[PDB]
Amino acid sequence: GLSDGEWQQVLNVWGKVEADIAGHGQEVLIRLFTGHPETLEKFDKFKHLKTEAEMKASEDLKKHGTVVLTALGGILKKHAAHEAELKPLAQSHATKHKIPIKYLEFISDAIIHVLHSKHPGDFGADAQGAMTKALELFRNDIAAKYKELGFQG
Amino acid sequence: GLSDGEWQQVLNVWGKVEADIAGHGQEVLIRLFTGHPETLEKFDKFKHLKTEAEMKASEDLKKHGTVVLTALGGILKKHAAHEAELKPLAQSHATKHKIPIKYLEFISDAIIHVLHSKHPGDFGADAQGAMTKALELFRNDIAAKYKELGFQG
Ligand code: HEM
Ligand code: HEM
Ligand SMILES: [O]
Ligand SMILES: [O]
Ligand SMILES: [Zn+2]
Ligand SMILES: [Zn+2]
Ligand SMILES: [Zn+2]
Ligand SMILES: [Zn+2]
Ligand SMILES: [Zn+2]
Repeated sequence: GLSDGEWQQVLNVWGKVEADIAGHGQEVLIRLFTGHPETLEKFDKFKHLKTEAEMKASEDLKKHGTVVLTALGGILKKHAAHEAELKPLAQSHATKHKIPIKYLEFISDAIIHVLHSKHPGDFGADAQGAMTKALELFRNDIAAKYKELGFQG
Repeated sequence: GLSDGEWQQVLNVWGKVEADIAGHGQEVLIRLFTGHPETLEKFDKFKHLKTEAEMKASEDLKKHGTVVLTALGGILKKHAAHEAELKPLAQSHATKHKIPIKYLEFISDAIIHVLHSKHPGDFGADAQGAMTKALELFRNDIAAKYKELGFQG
């Protein structure tokens, strides 16, 4: 995994990419296509491009480069944001409050029953099934953080 | 995982929880503490509370319940948002263009070499190690979506 600090280094480095996204995008696809010519074969738009000079002159290659780095930036920002909520809760619950992972299942069951009780209009058998799965996914993600911090279970 | 429909049921339910004029956080913790007395022992603030009346009378238990539901809401929203940016890329790259994970590794290496080239001062061995790990995490998350769609690495 990455620490708090490492995710912030990644987002700071991505700040630099985003500052010249056109140039960064072009150079990434030129590097990909010159380093690994086989990757060209996936692209109807580009598979006939032979040289770095031909690639630097391609307006469509520059546009596609921007699209790739924009999408990757969005995915890394959302990954980092999830980790940023997750890690502090795992860290406090595992190292300070000393909560075993199994207790997260008990509070998950309690949250489901209180939602059902208080909001039955908003929370049917479908919503309850979906919420049960969502809280299991949450527990799996905290459990992964627990493992990194030296707790299994 | 959850379908797009299931995630929206969960996020819609959580919209209502966040709206709650009367916090149901207290009732969650009372239900947790009455069903699992072991969990009560982990709270220095509350482990002495014996009766539902003592629990219902606790100012700090009411406050803490709200804190729990706010944090869980935020973590589920960011989990859903990560899946939502991941899934469309996995969909197109797995089922239509059939991009192998090794080609995602090639573009990952290409991004690293362009960053090194353009930012020799701005991007040291630590920043490079952090970025290399972040792109591997991205590839692992896409690979997991590939598996769900029936496309191999
Ligand atoms: C960080 C890695 C990658 C990102 C973020 C990314 C992102 C995108 C995005 C946002 C699109 C446009 C929407 C779509 O059709 O799905 C796209 C299209 C495409 N990607 Fe990727 N991609 C990546 C890696 C790759 C690699 C390594 C290849 C091939 C070796 C590839 C081949 C394609 C192709 C063929 C298209 C369709 C292009 C067209 O419109 O003609 N992608 N990619
Ligand atoms: C959905 C599950 C949970 C969420 C979202 C959650 C959230 C929080 C938050 C936001 C805090 C305050 C900041 C912090 O120390 O991290 C906190 C504190 C705490 N949590 Fe949890 N928690 C959860 C489950 C549990 C469970 C199951 C236990 C115990 C059985 C527990 C015990 C504690 C304790 C002892 C504290 C310190 C309370 C204080 O004295 O102020 N948590 N929790
Ligand atoms: O791409
Ligand atoms: O908590
Ligand atoms: Zn991710
Ligand atoms: Zn409520
Ligand atoms: Zn309510
Ligand atoms: Zn119990
Ligand atoms: Zn998660």
